[PDB]
Amino acid sequence: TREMRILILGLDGAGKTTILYRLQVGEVVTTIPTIGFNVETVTYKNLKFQVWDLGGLTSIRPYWRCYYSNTDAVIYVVDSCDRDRIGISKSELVAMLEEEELRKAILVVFANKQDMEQAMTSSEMANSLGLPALKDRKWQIFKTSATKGTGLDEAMEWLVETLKS
Amino acid sequence: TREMRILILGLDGAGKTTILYRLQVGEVVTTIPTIGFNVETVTYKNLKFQVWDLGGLTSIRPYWRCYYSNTDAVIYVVDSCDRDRIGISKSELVAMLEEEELRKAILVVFANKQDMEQAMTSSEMANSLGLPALKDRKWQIFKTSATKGTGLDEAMEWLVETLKS
Amino acid sequence: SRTVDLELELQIELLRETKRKYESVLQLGRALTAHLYSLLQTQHALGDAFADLSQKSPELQEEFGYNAETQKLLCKNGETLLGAVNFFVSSINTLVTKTMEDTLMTVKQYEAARLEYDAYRTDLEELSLGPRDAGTRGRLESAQATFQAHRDKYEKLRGDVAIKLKFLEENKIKVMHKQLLLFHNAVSAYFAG
Amino acid sequence: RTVDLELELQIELLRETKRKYESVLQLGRALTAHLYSLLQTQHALGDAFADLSQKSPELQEEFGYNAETQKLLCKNGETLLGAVNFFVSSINTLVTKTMEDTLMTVKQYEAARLEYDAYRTDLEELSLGPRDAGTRGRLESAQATFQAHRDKYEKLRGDVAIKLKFLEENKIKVMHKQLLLFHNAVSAYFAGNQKQ
Ligand SMILES: Nc1nc2c(ncn2[C@@H]2O[C@H](COP(=O)(O)OP(=O)(O)NP(=O)(O)O)[C@@H](O)[C@H]2O)c(=O)[nH]1
Ligand SMILES: Nc1nc2c(ncn2[C@@H]2O[C@H](COP(=O)(O)OP(=O)(O)NP(=O)(O)O)[C@@H](O)[C@H]2O)c(=O)[nH]1
Ligand SMILES: [Mg+2]
Ligand SMILES: [Mg+2]
Repeated sequence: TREMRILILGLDGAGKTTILYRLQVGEVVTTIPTIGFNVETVTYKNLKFQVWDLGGLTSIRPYWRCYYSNTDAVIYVVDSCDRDRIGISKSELVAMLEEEELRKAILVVFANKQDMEQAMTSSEMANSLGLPALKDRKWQIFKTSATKGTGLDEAMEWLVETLKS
Repeated sequence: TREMRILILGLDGAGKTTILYRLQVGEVVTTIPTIGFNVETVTYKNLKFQVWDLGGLTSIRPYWRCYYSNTDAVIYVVDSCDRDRIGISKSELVAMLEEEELRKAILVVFANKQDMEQAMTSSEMANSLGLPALKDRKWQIFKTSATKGTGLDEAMEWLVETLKS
Repeated sequence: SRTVDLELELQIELLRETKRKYESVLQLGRALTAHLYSLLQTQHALGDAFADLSQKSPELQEEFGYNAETQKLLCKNGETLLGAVNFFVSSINTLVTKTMEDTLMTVKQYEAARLEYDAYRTDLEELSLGPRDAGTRGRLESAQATFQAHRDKYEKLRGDVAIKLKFLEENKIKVMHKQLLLFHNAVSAYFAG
Repeated sequence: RTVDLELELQIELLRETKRKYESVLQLGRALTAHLYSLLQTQHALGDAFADLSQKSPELQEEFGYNAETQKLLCKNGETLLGAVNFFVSSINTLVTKTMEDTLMTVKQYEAARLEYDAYRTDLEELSLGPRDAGTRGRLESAQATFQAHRDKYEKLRGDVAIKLKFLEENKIKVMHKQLLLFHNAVSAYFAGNQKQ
């Protein structure tokens, strides 16, 4: 019943800001690259959220952790079309999860941009992120399209219901 | 300090309605014959006035007396440039002052249309109407023009002055 | 007895009904005016806040700046409309609480004479079908005079009402027209600015 | 010194600008409640007029087009109310979630400063104070515990600095977009009424 905190994280271009305003108004909006953060109060199935969407550009990333305090769940957005950089995404994923400020947080990976033909399978992503290695941590990886809208509801459903238990 | 009831009376086309709204909004307005009455609340010298403006057409002259109740003063307007109808103006004035619901009523006579070239002198009208031959009635006659604005403040100040005593 | 009183009570009814209706319009009108009054005072305060924030914050100054103009402007115009609404209020009020009240002063006297007309109509009938004696023939005649006396009172004031309704309806329509017009024009003028 | 005071100044600005964003907020919500009222009455005055229009065609049109306007003004104010509220909600987020988040760091920076100076006070007292066969024991104690609380302060002076820069960046973006959406909404209202 309390206002819960969500962080949207991932590399520049994943589709972070688009996930947010999709959550806010059920729509695609125009976005600019996020210099710092966007932050909006959002409600989904009678559950108040304080969503912090941080920028994923290289110079921004070392400061993500200035915002990990009192976080209930992390939406991890990853470009399904960016094989070259998935390694970096793992680096950032491995790093953040080691922070104790995040110990009680639920992880929901958004395999975004799945609407594209070339898009990676969830399986390739799951290995490249090293998710099978994550024990003692409730997580999930969903195939989403922030522009089309597909996957988003199911992912948030799982996120809400798990945050209630 | 109490609200006073004023009746504007006189023959048709004398300028009764022009006067009314000149006392209300200080302007010259376009007017039509008053088929009945006009009524406005008018503040002057911090004194409230319920002002009534009855039409001068023969049709509605014998019905003036219908509205004589609770009248504090009667402003009787007479056209100064209407020498062919002053005899009519007198008999209707006299016939009014014979009424008993106007016992306390203060007579104020407006010699209207003084801005006109052939306009009568204040003297010759006053004699014609029979103002000097009146028993137990406070009367005063003033040179006025609703088109110009002359002789209104004077007339109204005298009118207020008398009601305060 | 007559058709006039039947047609008159009908119109009396309609006058009373439409009075309360205008008092509602008047009520709601003054509510709106007070509403508008509040609005402008806030608009002024918000204009000045936006204005101050514009002068202290160079990084955002244009954004607060033109927001401060717009609020300030809206009150300046509001303060104008507020006047017009008020002028609508009092004019209607004059029609309602003064002009027609004058007619109702007379309407009551009309009824006062009517009730009197009937109580003296009874006396005449109670005596014309009662017993006879010294104090019957003499009594019916002084009933007749008083019956006829109040008849005259009733007849005259019936005539007087018909006049005051006839002159009300005309004047009512004038004021109403002119006010419902200067009301509407004031609303549109407000947006025009 | 000037790197420290330069920070305190920045905090003072934020503390000053928070209060001013709250006033704009008070008045904003006051204006929405005001409008809400003004709207409800416009419904009532609308309906009232129409009744007079139909039931008394002595003056049907005079009463007619007023009820039209009063009814038109309702739905427009209804749209505008949504926008003002949207503005209220979003400003509430900036002022009472985003601002505060940085302030919660400001507190911890101020508290870390308090321990830094305390342990600093202590080390120099054991430096200026009396001597015996035990002072050196607690001298090295006072050193390590000053060295630590320095780093504690250093770490948090870093944090506040960043949050403020990241804050300034966000606040600009939000204020801008929120202010023009507020303005554009006021436009579309009068224009939405001008069209009719
Ligand atoms: N085809 C497709 N395009 C998407 C999808 N999600 C986002 N995009 C596109 O990706 C671009 C970047 O979106 P944005 O949300 O701003 O990315 P970001 O993760 O916020 N980047 P940053 O870290 O720089 O803020 C936009 O042009 C948007 O149209 C998706 O699911 N499919
Ligand atoms: N020169 C001049 N013309 C006047 C003056 N007052 C009225 N008039 C003229 O007389 C016209 C009618 O005036 P009005 O006030 O309507 O007269 P009234 O006494 O109301 N007529 P009624 O009794 O029939 O309603 C005006 O339009 C104007 O042309 C005045 O002081 N000077
Ligand atoms: Mg972004
Ligand atoms: Mg007239």
